[PDB]
Amino acid sequence: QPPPKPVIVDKHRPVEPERRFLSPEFIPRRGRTDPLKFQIERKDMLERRKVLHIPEFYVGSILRVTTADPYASGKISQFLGICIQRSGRGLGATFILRNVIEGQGVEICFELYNPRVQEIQVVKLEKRLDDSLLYLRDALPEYSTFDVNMKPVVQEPNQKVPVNELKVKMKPKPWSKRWERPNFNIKGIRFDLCLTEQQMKEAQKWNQPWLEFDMMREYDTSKIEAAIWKEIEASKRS
Amino acid sequence: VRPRLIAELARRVRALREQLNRPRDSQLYAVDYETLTRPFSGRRLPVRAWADVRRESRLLQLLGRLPLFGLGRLVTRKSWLWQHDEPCYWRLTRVRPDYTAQNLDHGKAWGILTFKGKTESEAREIEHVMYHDWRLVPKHEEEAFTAFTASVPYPPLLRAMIIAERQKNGDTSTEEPMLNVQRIRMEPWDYPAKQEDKGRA
Amino acid sequence: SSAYVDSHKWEAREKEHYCLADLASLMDKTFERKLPVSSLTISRLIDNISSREEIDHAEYYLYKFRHSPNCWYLRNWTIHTWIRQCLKYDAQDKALYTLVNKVQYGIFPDNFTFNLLMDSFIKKENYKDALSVVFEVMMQEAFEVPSTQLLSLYVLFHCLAKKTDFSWEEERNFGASLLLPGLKQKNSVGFSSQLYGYALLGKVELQQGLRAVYHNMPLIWKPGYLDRALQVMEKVAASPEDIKLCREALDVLGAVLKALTKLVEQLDIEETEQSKLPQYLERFKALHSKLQALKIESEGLLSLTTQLVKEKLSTCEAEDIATYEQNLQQWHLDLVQLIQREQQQREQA
Amino acid sequence: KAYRGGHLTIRLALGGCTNRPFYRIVAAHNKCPRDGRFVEQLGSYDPLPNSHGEKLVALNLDRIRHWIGCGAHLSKPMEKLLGLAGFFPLHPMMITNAERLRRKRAREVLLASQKT
Ligand SMILES: [Mg+2]
Repeated sequence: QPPPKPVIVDKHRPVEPERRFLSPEFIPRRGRTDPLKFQIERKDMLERRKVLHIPEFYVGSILRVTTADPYASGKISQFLGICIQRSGRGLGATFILRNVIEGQGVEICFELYNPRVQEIQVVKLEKRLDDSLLYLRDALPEYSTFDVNMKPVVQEPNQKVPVNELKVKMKPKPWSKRWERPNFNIKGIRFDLCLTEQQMKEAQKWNQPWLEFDMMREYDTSKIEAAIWKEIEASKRS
Repeated sequence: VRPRLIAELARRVRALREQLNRPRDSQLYAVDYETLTRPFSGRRLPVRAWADVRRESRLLQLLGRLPLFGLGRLVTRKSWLWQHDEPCYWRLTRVRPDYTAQNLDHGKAWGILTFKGKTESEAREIEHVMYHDWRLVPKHEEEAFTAFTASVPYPPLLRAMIIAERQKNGDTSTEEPMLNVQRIRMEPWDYPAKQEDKGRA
Repeated sequence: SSAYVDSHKWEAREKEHYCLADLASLMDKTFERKLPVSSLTISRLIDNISSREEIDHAEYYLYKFRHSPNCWYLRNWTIHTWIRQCLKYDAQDKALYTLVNKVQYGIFPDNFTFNLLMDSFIKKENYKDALSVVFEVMMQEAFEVPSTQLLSLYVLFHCLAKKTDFSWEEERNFGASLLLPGLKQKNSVGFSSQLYGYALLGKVELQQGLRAVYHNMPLIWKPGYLDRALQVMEKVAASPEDIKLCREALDVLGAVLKALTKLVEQLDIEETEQSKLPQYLERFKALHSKLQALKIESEGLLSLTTQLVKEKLSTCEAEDIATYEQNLQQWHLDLVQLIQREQQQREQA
Repeated sequence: KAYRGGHLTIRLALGGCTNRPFYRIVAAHNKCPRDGRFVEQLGSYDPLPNSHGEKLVALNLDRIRHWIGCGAHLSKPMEKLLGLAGFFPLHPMMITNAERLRRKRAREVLLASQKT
């Protein structure tokens, strides 16, 4: 006997269609330079994208990566980890992964355009309230404790991004970065428990509202991101 | 006196985990017809049943080919009808297959039975359901199938002892002492048994 | 018989109109948390289906229900909702697939519903599908039905239109199916079809032993099928009317070709059937001569006689429809109680 | 020593040095060792003949009846001894052994008559 085939169809109309999404590394930095540089590096990374898939993801997504290392069992290295940040621009763009194994916490900085990486995979796709999750170092190890054998949580092909609205407990105060300050604008931590009303009132000393109220520092992107959409479509269809 | 708690804790946890994720009916009843060894046990089957396991199928596999697993349908104990000519059957009343089974080929089911045409007024349960020794009888050829129709001396030493006893008593009692045997319900081996009494891994 | 086939009550009676996607999501959640579920969900789902891929979703969820903690219920009205939803939207491949692997899906249509199905098969004018389906009805063992006349028509037509010389599986399927329709004790057609089925079963035994006779087929173990055939022919010649067809010639051919030149299930005292073949054939010739001495036209074509059965067929269709409407109205009576039974949970909540 | 389940059983305990067994029919639990503890020393048996040639055995009839009425199963050698005594039915395996020995002896006498 052959096995049946699973089939599921849910057709709520104004949910399925999500429109577009851009990567955080196609956009350039605020600095001044000739857009020719950006165009060239962009067409190079797109000629590479024709090969490599880089499945869409965000910070707080769990990624599994296979890379061709010259020294290893089979010369291949597997690594699974939570994405802490995506840094850099152009070909040098990287993403950080972290994982605690055997009670010890390891972190990798992967270049997503290096050729020695064999392929990327998204075991889980999530978004955290904090855009950068480097406080997981001081957080409890159990938050970053992710197993390697966990299989990909299949996500529907066209849906909104799931945002887990949660908070995290942390190691006692002897930290490295002093996360309680307002310049970080982070919310996953639970300082109501991790520190006192007096210490939070002392930390709000450094509150600088004129940063976000100022209007000459931000960087409008619509123009250049539209141009990037245009060039991506062109190089794709070509 | 010093009490101890972790022992009872482990007892409770083990009982809970056992009742939770014990091996399934079909899982522990499955058999490979080539090697004749049950998985999860690594035990071989008896030589007398090797051929039955190779050729014949199981009770739930017989019952899966008809609606509701055939309530009141004629299923006979093949072993009974090979051990004797008289008809014996199972008035199956309740049925429950195991959902984890792929072909729904395992479960628990029973009802009233009959041995040598002797009915009993109790829906008591089956014996040895999971064997490959089951035969289904159709709805035709049913009535012709279901149709059906002192004492011993004591041992020599014991009777001599009783003779001396009643001689000392003073009564001659010329009759030879005997016991009742029609009362004794000498039952054949194959008369079935209860499942709740026997355990399960 | 378009009135016997179609029925507007079933399609215009007690429609639910719930969201197919919502019911699918609910059933998926319930079967992922692997707790038991009532048949009301599947029933409402099937009643709400109006599409091919929706019927496919129903197939998958019915497989899940078969492999769910509770599947014995298998309500006849639910499976008939499914049957209608399938056959009106014309999924005959799926219908046949489910009906053949009933053990995989467990559909069990009643007499009138199956007669509707086979009448649709007649209207579409297909033969091999109906043949396989009547073999599956032989598996079902449900023949105390007014569809017995339809089964007889089908078998008597297809055994003649077969054109297949040697096939052991199919020949055993025939020799086993030809008995059940004739068991209603009606006429020459009935008991002579019983006789020919006994002959076919004896042939299958002689050619591949008695094992397959009972292993994957519910049959009786008495190897003397030829003895039973001789007994039937003898009592018929002794006794009514005997409108005969020349399948006795096929019986003669089989007997003569078998008379022509490991586990031991046979008993020692009892002789071997190989060694009974000779006296089998001698007594068969004897009964042949006795019958021709005693009805012996041997020209009335058996399938042609089944159109004369169409009159009392149309007669019994009366009480067939009557019982069907009774079943419909009592379904409607006892089913509404289960709707409020589900509302009891929300009331308690 | 409280044993899990088990039951009372009259059986044989062994005494004496090697090549000189001395059996003792005695009531005890099913789980006890061979010469383990017991409840009541019931009777005795010597499988060797005396100077006169007799082989001795002693049985306590009333106490054995009391124990059987209380409930205790029997081991095959001691129930065989009881059957030989006659207080108990004779053993079917003993009947079969006797019949087999007689068949073999008849066969051997037949072989000797054929050879001679
Ligand atoms: Mg530091």
